[PDB]
Amino acid sequence: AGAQDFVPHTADLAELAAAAGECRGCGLYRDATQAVFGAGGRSARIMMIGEQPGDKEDLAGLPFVGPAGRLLDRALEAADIDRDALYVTNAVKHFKFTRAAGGKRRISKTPSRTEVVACRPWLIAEMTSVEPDVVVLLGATAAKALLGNDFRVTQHRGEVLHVDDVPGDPALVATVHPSSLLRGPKEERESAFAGLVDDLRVAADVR
Ligand code: SF4
Repeated sequence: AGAQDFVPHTADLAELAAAAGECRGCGLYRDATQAVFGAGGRSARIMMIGEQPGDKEDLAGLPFVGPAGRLLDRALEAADIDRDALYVTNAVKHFKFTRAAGGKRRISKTPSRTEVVACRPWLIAEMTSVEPDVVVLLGATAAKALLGNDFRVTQHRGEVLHVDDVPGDPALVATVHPSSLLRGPKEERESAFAGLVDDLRVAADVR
């Protein structure tokens, strides 16, 4: 049952976000600072979904505000997509984390499939509210949330996907999460960035 009873009977994003602040649909609300709902408006043609709010997002109250979000901004701009026209969110809405002694940040921990499924009523509410033409799935957790737990992002780069149990039948494009592009050898980071731009352009060219 997960988050389902916490989701109000409205498509209004402000009302949904306020209700998500009270969600206890899995255990992640306990240690997180606050729920981080998606950001953007219901006229958005492109929805983008990451894994979870990270350390910076958990305190900003907004998605994609840390280093991964700044890299995503650079890729969006290169793809000539206006971020203000997107609806951006995450598969789960509370930050799951630990700390290491001497660390500079809280370290994100992978949501279990159980947590993803518990939080999915919020994602369905967002998709029903926004009616996107295309959904960009950033990373394995988000892609699996809609495409199935066995789905491999690495095996379907550049492909427009469609699955029948997604409400509205939007196009789906699964790509690497921007956090994966922050570190590594220079030429591999550069090739990976170009690939993210490519996938964003595929999504933007839908219809
Ligand atoms: S992660 Fe999702 S289901 Fe879990 S408590 Fe937070 S909003 Fe609710």
